[PDB]
Amino acid sequence: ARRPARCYRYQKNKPYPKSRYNRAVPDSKIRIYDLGKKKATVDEFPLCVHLVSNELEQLSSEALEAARICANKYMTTVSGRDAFHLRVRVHPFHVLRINKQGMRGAWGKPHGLAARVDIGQIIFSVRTKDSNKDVVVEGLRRARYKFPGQQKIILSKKWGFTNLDRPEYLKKREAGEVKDDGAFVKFLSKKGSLENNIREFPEYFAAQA
Amino acid sequence: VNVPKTRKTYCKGKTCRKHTQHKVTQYKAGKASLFAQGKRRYDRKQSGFGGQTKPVFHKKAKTTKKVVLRLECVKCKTRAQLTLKRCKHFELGGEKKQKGQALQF
Amino acid sequence: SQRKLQQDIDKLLKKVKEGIEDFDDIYEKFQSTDPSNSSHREKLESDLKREIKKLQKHRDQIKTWLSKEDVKDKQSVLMTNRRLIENGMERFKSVEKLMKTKQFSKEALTNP
Amino acid sequence: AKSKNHTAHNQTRKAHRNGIKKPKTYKYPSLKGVDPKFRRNHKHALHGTAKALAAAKK
Amino acid sequence: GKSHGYRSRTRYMFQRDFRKHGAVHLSTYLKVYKVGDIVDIKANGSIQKGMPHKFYQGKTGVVYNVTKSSVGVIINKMVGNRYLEKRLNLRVEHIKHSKCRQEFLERVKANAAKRAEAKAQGVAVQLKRQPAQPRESRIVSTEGNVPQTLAPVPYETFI
RNA sequence: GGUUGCGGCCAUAUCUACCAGAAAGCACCGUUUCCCGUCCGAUCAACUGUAGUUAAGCUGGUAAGAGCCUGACCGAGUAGUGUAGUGGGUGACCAUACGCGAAACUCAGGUGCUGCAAUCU
RNA sequence: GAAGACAUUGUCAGGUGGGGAGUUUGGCUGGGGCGGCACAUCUGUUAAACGAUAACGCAGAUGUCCUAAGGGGGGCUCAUGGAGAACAGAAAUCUCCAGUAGAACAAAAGGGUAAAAGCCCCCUUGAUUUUGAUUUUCAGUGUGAAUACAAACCAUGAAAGUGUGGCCUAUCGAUCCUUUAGUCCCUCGGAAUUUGAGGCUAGAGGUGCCAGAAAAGUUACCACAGGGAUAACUGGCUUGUGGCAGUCAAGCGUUCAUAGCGACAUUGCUUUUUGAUUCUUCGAUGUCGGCUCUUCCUAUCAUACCGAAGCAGAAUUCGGUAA
RNA sequence: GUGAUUUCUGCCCAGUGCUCUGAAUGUCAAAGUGAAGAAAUUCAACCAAGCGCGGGUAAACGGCGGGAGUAACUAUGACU
RNA sequence: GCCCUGAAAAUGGAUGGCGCUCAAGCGUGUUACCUAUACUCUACCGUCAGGGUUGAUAUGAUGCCCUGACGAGUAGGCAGG
RNA sequence: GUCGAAUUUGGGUAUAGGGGCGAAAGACUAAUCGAACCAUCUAGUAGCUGGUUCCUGCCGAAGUUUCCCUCAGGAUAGCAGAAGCUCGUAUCAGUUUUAUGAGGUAAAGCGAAUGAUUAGAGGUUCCGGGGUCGAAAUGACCUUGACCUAUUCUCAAACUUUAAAUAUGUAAGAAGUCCUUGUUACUUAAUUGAACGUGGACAUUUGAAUGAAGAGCUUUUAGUGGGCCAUUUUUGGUAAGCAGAACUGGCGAUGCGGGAUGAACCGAACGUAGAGUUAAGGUGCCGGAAUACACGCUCAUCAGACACCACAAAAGGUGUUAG
RNA sequence: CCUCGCAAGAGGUGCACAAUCGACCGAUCCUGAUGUCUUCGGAUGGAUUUGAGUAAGAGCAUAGCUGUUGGGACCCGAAAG
RNA sequence: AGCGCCGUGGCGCAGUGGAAGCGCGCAGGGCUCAUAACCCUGAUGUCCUCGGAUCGAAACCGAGCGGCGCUACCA
Ligand SMILES: C[NH+](C)c1cc(NC(=O)CNC(C)(C)C)c(O)c2c1C[C@H]1C[C@H]3[C@H]([NH+](C)C)C(O)=C(C(N)=O)C(=O)[C@@]3(O)C(O)=C1C2=O
Ligand SMILES: C[NH+](C)c1cc(NC(=O)CNC(C)(C)C)c(O)c2c1C[C@H]1C[C@H]3[C@H]([NH+](C)C)C(O)=C(C(N)=O)C(=O)[C@@]3(O)C(O)=C1C2=O
Ligand SMILES: C[NH+](C)c1cc(NC(=O)CNC(C)(C)C)c(O)c2c1C[C@H]1C[C@H]3[C@H]([NH+](C)C)C(O)=C(C(N)=O)C(=O)[C@@]3(O)C(O)=C1C2=O
Ligand SMILES: C[NH+](C)c1cc(NC(=O)CNC(C)(C)C)c(O)c2c1C[C@H]1C[C@H]3[C@H]([NH+](C)C)C(O)=C(C(N)=O)C(=O)[C@@]3(O)C(O)=C1C2=O
Ligand SMILES: [Mg+2]
Ligand SMILES: [Mg+2]
Ligand SMILES: [Mg+2]
Ligand SMILES: [Mg+2]
Ligand SMILES: [Mg+2]
Ligand SMILES: [Mg+2]
Ligand SMILES: [Mg+2]
Ligand SMILES: [Mg+2]
Ligand SMILES: [Mg+2]
Ligand SMILES: [Mg+2]
Ligand SMILES: [Mg+2]
Ligand SMILES: [Mg+2]
Ligand SMILES: [Mg+2]
Ligand SMILES: [Mg+2]
Ligand SMILES: [Mg+2]
Ligand SMILES: [Mg+2]
Ligand SMILES: [Mg+2]
Ligand SMILES: [Mg+2]
Ligand SMILES: [Mg+2]
Ligand SMILES: [Mg+2]
Ligand SMILES: [Mg+2]
Ligand SMILES: [Mg+2]
Ligand SMILES: [Mg+2]
Ligand SMILES: [Mg+2]
Ligand SMILES: [Mg+2]
Ligand SMILES: [Mg+2]
Ligand SMILES: [Mg+2]
Ligand SMILES: [Mg+2]
Ligand SMILES: [Mg+2]
Ligand SMILES: [Mg+2]
Ligand SMILES: [Mg+2]
Ligand SMILES: [Mg+2]
Ligand SMILES: [Mg+2]
Ligand SMILES: [Mg+2]
Ligand SMILES: [Mg+2]
Ligand SMILES: [Mg+2]
Ligand SMILES: [Mg+2]
Ligand SMILES: [Mg+2]
Ligand SMILES: [Mg+2]
Ligand SMILES: [Mg+2]
Ligand SMILES: [Mg+2]
Ligand SMILES: [Mg+2]
Ligand SMILES: [Mg+2]
Ligand SMILES: [Mg+2]
Ligand SMILES: [Mg+2]
Ligand SMILES: [Mg+2]
Ligand SMILES: [Mg+2]
Ligand SMILES: [Mg+2]
Ligand SMILES: [Mg+2]
Ligand SMILES: [Mg+2]
Ligand SMILES: [Mg+2]
Ligand SMILES: [Mg+2]
Ligand SMILES: [Mg+2]
Ligand SMILES: [Mg+2]
Ligand SMILES: [Mg+2]
Ligand SMILES: [Mg+2]
Ligand SMILES: [Mg+2]
Ligand SMILES: [Mg+2]
Ligand SMILES: [Mg+2]
Ligand SMILES: [Mg+2]
Ligand SMILES: [Mg+2]
Ligand SMILES: [Mg+2]
Ligand SMILES: [Mg+2]
Ligand SMILES: [Zn+2]
Repeated sequence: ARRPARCYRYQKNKPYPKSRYNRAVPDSKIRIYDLGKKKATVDEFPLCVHLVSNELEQLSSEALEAARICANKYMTTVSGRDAFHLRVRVHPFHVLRINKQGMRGAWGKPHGLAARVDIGQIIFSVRTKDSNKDVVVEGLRRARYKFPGQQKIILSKKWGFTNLDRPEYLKKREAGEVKDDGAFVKFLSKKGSLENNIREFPEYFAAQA
Repeated sequence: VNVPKTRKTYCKGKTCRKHTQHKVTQYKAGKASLFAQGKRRYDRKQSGFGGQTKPVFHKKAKTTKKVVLRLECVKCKTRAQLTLKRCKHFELGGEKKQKGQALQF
Repeated sequence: SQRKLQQDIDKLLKKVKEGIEDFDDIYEKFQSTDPSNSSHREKLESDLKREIKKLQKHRDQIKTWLSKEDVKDKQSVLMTNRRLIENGMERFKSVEKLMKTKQFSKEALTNP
Repeated sequence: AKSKNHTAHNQTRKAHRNGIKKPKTYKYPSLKGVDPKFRRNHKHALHGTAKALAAAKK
Repeated sequence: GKSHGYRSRTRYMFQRDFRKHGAVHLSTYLKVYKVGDIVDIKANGSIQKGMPHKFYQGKTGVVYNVTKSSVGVIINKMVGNRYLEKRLNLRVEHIKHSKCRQEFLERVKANAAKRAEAKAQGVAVQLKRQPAQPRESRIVSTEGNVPQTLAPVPYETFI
């Protein structure tokens, strides 16, 4: 057993997901996808760090869980559990097949589950404070070893996971059109109703600081 | 399938070329008489030495026969044939199905 | 082969018919037991139970035949022997229940 | 002894070596499949206009 | 195992358009087709009687026969090394006119007009269409428009 | 221009919440002998236009409304793609040349038009 | 002497009769066999946005069922959710509101359908007759299925209209033979009448290997024509599997990731494993093991020289140049 | 058929054969008999043997169980 | 970017070989040169097409002459020898 | 091994081919035996193997469709040749444009429907399971599950609002347009329309571009009906010089120059010669042609050296160079 | 081909042939006149029907290439019966 | 690996669309000095699990779990 990712590496087949035509597939081994202080705010975590791909390939659900475990262990041993929020941004939806006389009836049974990653696609995202840039970089360097192919750390200059580069987001915050939700934020748009906009963003519609 | 004993269809008779009452029965094949030319030819060919000389059918595949109704128009006493499809069960003038009675299990 | 299949058909057909004959003979001797011979009643129960169990095995074979085996001609006679076996089954069930029922059991005290 | 099942190779080359040229339309296409009602009238009207043209020509 | 039915591989072909289900309208019921006209065949899935085959979907032909509720359309189809003429009996829901044909009629009316005044005053008929001819010499004004200089941008990653 | 009858395109026409509606017209409305239909004159049928009411329907307007529609040099000439190379790269794939070219997104605007006839302060 | 119109014999008829005779013992196929039907068909996908398109490709279905589940007309709106009403509760019946279909339409699947194509009610038999034309499969042959008319006769509706079976896409069958219906027509040939028979027009009885032979095995006693179109050796491509080697480092090692190891992953090499394939060879390449003998490779067991150790010595372990 | 001597050759006739009976109140050819017909012919009844029914036969061909629980340690299972 | 470690197979061995190190290697650019049965021009052979020429003397009108284009070839077809 | 017998043997005699004879091996029956030998039927049949005899010229394929007890074969259509025939009189394009259609792939989307799926937030329980305050209460507090609302992360060959590029249908007129009035048994309430017409009008271009090498038509017949490779799209498989499709081009059927070598790659297709110029590829020598020029990089104690193509990766290196 | 015209072109006639609408003959399905052995005759007029037909004949015979079939069938070749 | 069968009370087994039983065990009473045997009674089930068709099943149709049996041949 345990055929290599070198023979399940490239994207050769069409996406073959779990559906009503394909049942009795084994479960993925990755079950948790967000990690660290996942209830924190983008207020608390300004800097984003992205592990991105350079190859059009397939990532095993095993490679995802192993990279997540090693990265997690490194950041908790160094910087503690609450200093980061790590989210894996690929979900294994590909049922890989195994054949297991001759080539007659060669259509194979389900064997796995894979994340088809494109060039320039986020694999790992870590949001953290400005002082933990080093430790999140070396944790994602450990992640780059359990993951096949070539990957890059890009210092994402978006405030947290969201959008909206840091001066733009600072301007939005000091304008007051940003409301703190659970692990995310809500934005004021100039297209909704006046009454519900009033009752959901009082600070923009007041003379507050 | 259920078919009524009576039916108003077209009549080919010259005295009435319109729709008229027909009584419905089922076509049953004839007696297969001994003096048909094919039967006489078969008897002469099978007589003698040489065994069976014509093929006899063995690889039966279908279970159903198409039903064909002999309609007799009741004024000019004339007959016609109407073919209905492969049905396992066939009744002439059975009880009508009823819309909405209590089922009786 | 279809010839071998139809041979096994005809064999089980004949076995079912002779089983039905001797089951009916045991049934009529049961109904004419003279029920003071309760031991003879119980003996005839056990004998027709054995015969109806043999008919159970034959009927299950008929089930498998009509389900998967491509009988291809004789579904009529297979179904008729199935129906004969099942009416024998219900006769055995009625007789068997009749002597099972205890005279002061709660079912007989509820409804005669 | 398996062999090749189906292929459309070389077929367009054969067809265009002896091309698809035209269905060769004519004036007065065939009246096959046109309505018998008003086909009978077309017969009668052509008879009438031929008779009228001959009578006017004398 | 393998199927070639009358409506095989016609799923999205005979689907209705989004928010265009229901009854088909009285414009396409009240349009009139006369013998010899040019029509486009696009099947309507709601009317199952008189549907064309999937081959004739989106196909332009000449109507040659008109009857109670349908019209007969002549279509040339390529089989083998020759075109064959096919006579389809199609309902007016599946039959639609040809805007190219109507534009040819407005063009021939315009051409007959243009030759009429061209003959009336006696010069410059010039009826036939000409393709897009090369552009001619022009003068552009720098007054109010000084050419602003452009440079290629550096490589900045946005993610 | 409002309204009614018949419509064409079938949301710019729909949906939600309020507000207004002179005149006329629709509408709600009043009644069960007759034709007729229902468990029920509620629907339907018939009769009256009388006893009344714009409360609803309907029409119109409002809403940083939802939806829908139109446009943008907004995204984006991006994704994708036809053709070409003894181009690059171990490969996966990626640039370049001649061409075509989106969708989502964002922003701005709009919220039925119209035909035949009749009628109306 | 016995037997006697019985045996015997002759001709027909029924039975028995592998003792013998003659013949047959499907096809596709990652070799054949076993398995399966991809053999006649239907749906979605493969299929690369006209059409066509393969594999023992994927997910399924067919050999039926229906006098209504066909045809016409009228009325109504479904699944579900919420709020209520004695017994009555999660679910019995009744009422209202919301409800673009989230229901139903015989079945597989895909389309289609809302004053309907659904549900209920009324009336019916057009699921009728005569042959033609057209579409799909396609050779533009047949079969099957379908479309639009024409000439009748009808059904329904106030009518416009609709109706030549099932809302649409599957649900099926030549010659010869038999049989039925019609014409009661033609012929039985020296001339008639009546039975009988043969014809003509339209059906049915069936070939599922579904363009349609009447059909069991075995050969280790075998034969012939051939085949590398096709297997069992080697060789060749590939390396799943086998074997070998890296990288990462959670941990083990008292303490300490890396003395020695090393999980979870991940990258390779090899052709000494077994497969996969079928390119060469079936007018033959002698086919297992052993003996015998030579050479080569290194991925080093020993020996030479070294480095490291949780190497005090001894013993041992890891590694290097080295065949 | 088995294969000197010695010692033995168990159970099964349901199946396949073989063999007995004889009218089962079955099937049953030709010839013959009766009826209808104008006749060819058709329909009846009768209908031998054999199949069928009913016995016997295995030194004829041949065949000759499965699952549970159970004894003062465990195991096993005389036993159920 | 290049180079190096990773990087181990069995006859002796192959950037084709010799050899090459500010290359005769790699990346790029500029010219010059070499060379095909390809292209241009000419001649000749054949085929095809279009055409001219019964006038007297001398011969063949299926003949003579002009113009242009073309020429690969298995299975196979036809033609002239 | 046996050697006094179930012994060995001579001669005579008997048994003959579906027969004999067999202490049984399918043994033997004149070197022949799982059915002898001889002659004839017989030149038996073969969809199978091999061979098939002079030259030159011109043209020049197919390995595909459908059916077949069809899969080593035929028929049929297709490709090809020959004979031509009717005209050279406005015809057609493996092409583009303009105009108008059609499509549901690539992409995209999921705070759009279906299905999958990550994470919190706010709520709702006359109505989930726990505990606490509780006698309980249409009581209260907290915990955990669901249901709703607004968000978030990622997806779909058999999901989709949207939606390309490339391919694809039609039209671009004389068989056309306009005016007037003739026919009809069709149609209309109706000289109303429909179809076909008569007689006039219309042109400079007769209604986009480009090219035509003649255009159209018929008959008959050969061979073929094993294919294979390359780019791109693509299915099964770990992959394959694997199996199976789509479009195009090639090999087969084809030499020549280059890739040292090679059926397919690059260039270019071929009468016999001469001259010139080039393609692809090259110019140290083999080897024709610059040990040319210019800017750099690399020193390898296994350098590297040119597409198909005859391989190398992850991970590293104060080696060096530039950022 | 004819007429006009210098020609361009205008008209007339137009064989073969091609397309189409008709007419006639046979079959099928109708309609059913004068009439009459009162059961025979089938006039006339039709029909999305059908024929391998008519519509101022083209065939017959011979020879040749090619092709088909049957014969040993291009030549050689079985195991068999 | 394929094919086929089986799965129901504590154990061994039946069971067809109107729907759960047999025998032995188990429980209560009786008889007996007592225990068996015998007599009179009673109770006993996620019908292997999950989903679907049906107005409804354990049964019909599908997915898995578990246990058996047959085949795996020519070299
Ligand atoms: C008088 N009976 C007893 C008889 C006797 C003899 N033979 C003798 O006389 C000699 N036998 C003795 C000495 C008495 C033992 C007989 O020989 C006969 C018969 C009877 C017939 C019966 C026939 C009859 N048929 C006409 C239907 C019948 O019932 C059967 C039958 N199916 O059983 C017959 O076979 C029958 O035809 C027949 O064969 C008889 C005799 O031969
Ligand atoms: C015992 N014998 C007397 C006999 C009696 C009867 N009759 C009866 O049993 C009648 N009794 C009843 C009531 C039916 C039970 C019989 O019926 C018979 C027979 C015996 C045979 C005679 C046979 C005989 N054969 C052997 C030559 C004969 O003459 C004929 C014949 N040529 O007709 C037979 O066929 C015979 O075999 C025969 O049928 C007999 C009986 O059946
Ligand atoms: C210009 N000429 C050479 C010509 C050419 C063509 N066709 C072409 O264009 C050539 N076709 C190619 C492009 C080569 C395929 C042509 O098609 C024609 C004609 C000529 C005309 C002459 C017509 C004329 N009238 C009626 C205008 C005439 O005098 C007669 C007559 N009365 O007999 C004709 O014959 C005429 O009608 C005619 O036939 C011509 C053409 O068809
Ligand atoms: C498009 N041009 C090339 C053309 C085409 C066709 N033919 C067709 O299109 C045929 N139609 C089909 C496609 C068959 C349905 C044509 O038939 C014609 C013509 C051209 C005209 C020219 C006319 C012109 N007149 C008006 C003065 C002219 O110059 C002469 C002349 N005097 O020589 C003509 O020949 C002319 O009158 C004419 O006859 C033409 C055509 O017939
Ligand atoms: Mg005989
Ligand atoms: Mg083939
Ligand atoms: Mg196939
Ligand atoms: Mg569409
Ligand atoms: Mg229909
Ligand atoms: Mg035999
Ligand atoms: Mg085979
Ligand atoms: Mg397509
Ligand atoms: Mg219906
Ligand atoms: Mg309705
Ligand atoms: Mg057909
Ligand atoms: Mg009709
Ligand atoms: Mg007959
Ligand atoms: Mg038939
Ligand atoms: Mg067939
Ligand atoms: Mg044999
Ligand atoms: Mg053998
Ligand atoms: Mg063998
Ligand atoms: Mg032997
Ligand atoms: Mg081979
Ligand atoms: Mg092998
Ligand atoms: Mg390996
Ligand atoms: Mg391995
Ligand atoms: Mg091989
Ligand atoms: Mg060999
Ligand atoms: Mg040899
Ligand atoms: Mg040899
Ligand atoms: Mg070494
Ligand atoms: Mg014995
Ligand atoms: Mg026995
Ligand atoms: Mg016996
Ligand atoms: Mg008899
Ligand atoms: Mg007897
Ligand atoms: Mg290296
Ligand atoms: Mg060199
Ligand atoms: Mg250089
Ligand atoms: Mg010439
Ligand atoms: Mg002697
Ligand atoms: Mg011998
Ligand atoms: Mg056949
Ligand atoms: Mg061969
Ligand atoms: Mg002309
Ligand atoms: Mg177009
Ligand atoms: Mg599609
Ligand atoms: Mg996509
Ligand atoms: Mg989109
Ligand atoms: Mg979604
Ligand atoms: Mg002209
Ligand atoms: Mg041919
Ligand atoms: Mg052929
Ligand atoms: Mg060849
Ligand atoms: Mg070449
Ligand atoms: Mg190229
Ligand atoms: Mg030269
Ligand atoms: Mg030189
Ligand atoms: Mg590297
Ligand atoms: Mg470096
Ligand atoms: Mg010969
Ligand atoms: Mg011959
Ligand atoms: Mg011979
Ligand atoms: Mg023979
Ligand atoms: Mg007790
Ligand atoms: Mg006791
Ligand atoms: Zn009648």
